[PDB]
Amino acid sequence: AYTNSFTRGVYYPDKVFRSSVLHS
Amino acid sequence: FQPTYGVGYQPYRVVVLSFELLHAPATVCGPKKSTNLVKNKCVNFNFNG
Repeated sequence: AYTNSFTRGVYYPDKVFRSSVLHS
Repeated sequence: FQPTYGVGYQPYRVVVLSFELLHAPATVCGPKKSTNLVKNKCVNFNFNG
């Protein structure tokens, strides 16, 4: 059986605080 | 390994120290003496290196 994951399985990429920014 | 072996064939003990300079909280430091913390002035600082 199956389902669509939608927009999940994202984790914080590194242990640095950031705010009010778009990071690639 | 035998005591008669040449300088290239003799055993050597080896250690590799693998450092992790991660952006995480540090837990292994060199012997550096800490100070009191100064605020609102311009200062030189050293936080965990």
